[PDB]
Amino acid sequence: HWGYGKHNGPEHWHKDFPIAKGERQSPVDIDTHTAKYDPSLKPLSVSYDQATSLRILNNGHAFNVEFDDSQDKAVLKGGPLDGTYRLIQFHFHWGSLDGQGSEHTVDKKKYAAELHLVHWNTKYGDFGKAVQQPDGLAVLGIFLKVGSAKPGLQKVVDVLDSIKTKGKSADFTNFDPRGLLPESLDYWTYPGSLTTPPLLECVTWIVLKEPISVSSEQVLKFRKLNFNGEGEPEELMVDNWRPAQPLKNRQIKASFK
Ligand SMILES: [Zn+2]
Repeated sequence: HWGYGKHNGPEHWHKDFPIAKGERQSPVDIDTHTAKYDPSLKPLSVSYDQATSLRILNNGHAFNVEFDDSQDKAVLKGGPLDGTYRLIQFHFHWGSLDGQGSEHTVDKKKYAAELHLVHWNTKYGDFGKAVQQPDGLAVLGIFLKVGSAKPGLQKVVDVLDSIKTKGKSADFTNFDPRGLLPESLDYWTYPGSLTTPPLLECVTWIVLKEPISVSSEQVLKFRKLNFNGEGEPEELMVDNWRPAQPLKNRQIKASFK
C-alpha cells in the first residue's frame, strides 16, 4: 500500500487515488512575491484552552496526537473561515536531514519539518462527513526550523520511544497544543487537499508565516521512529512529506502586509 519509498511514494499515489492529479492538491509552493495581501481576511482565532488530548498513535505514516472532538473544546475560527472547526489531531512531516521535511515550501525553501493541526467543520457533524465537503477541514500548518529547543514539544518527543512502530499507541493526556504555536498568527491561505491518501479536496489551508524553532536533538528523535510494525525489518520514519503540487487555478492570500 501507499507510503514514502521508491516503489510506493508520492509519485505512485495517482494509480490508487486519481485525485492526486486534481485541480486543488496540496502542498504547494508559497511564492511570497505573488501572494496578495487581502485586507478582508480576519485574524485567526485559535481557542485551545479547553483542549483534551487523549492518545498518541504511530499510524505507519506519522504519529498523531489525538483529541476529544466530541464537543467544542479546541476550535479554530476566524481567519478565512466561516463557522467553527474542531481540533481532532495533530501530526508532523519531517526529513532525513534538516534541509528537507516540510510539505509546503516558501519561495522553494524547505523547512526541517511541518506541523499540521487538523480541524473539522462542525456543520457536518463528524470528520468522515466533513472530508466529503470542499469546506470540510481547516488545517493549520506551522513550519519547524532547527535551532533552539521548543519546550512545549519535549513531552511529545519523550513518548516516541513507546510508539516506535506502526500500530503502537500510548496514553497522552493533558498535552497543551498552545505550546507549539509561534508568536505571530500571520498566515497565508489557499484551498487544497489532504496531503496523504485519500488526497480529498476538502481543506482550507492556513499556513503560518513564522516558523517555530526546535532543537536538533528533538528532530533526531522523530527520525528514530519506524514505518514498519514490530519485529519487521526496520525502516526509519523519515521523509514522510509529499512534494509541492501544481497551483493551477488558485490564489494564495496573505493576512499581512
Ligand atoms: Zn499532514
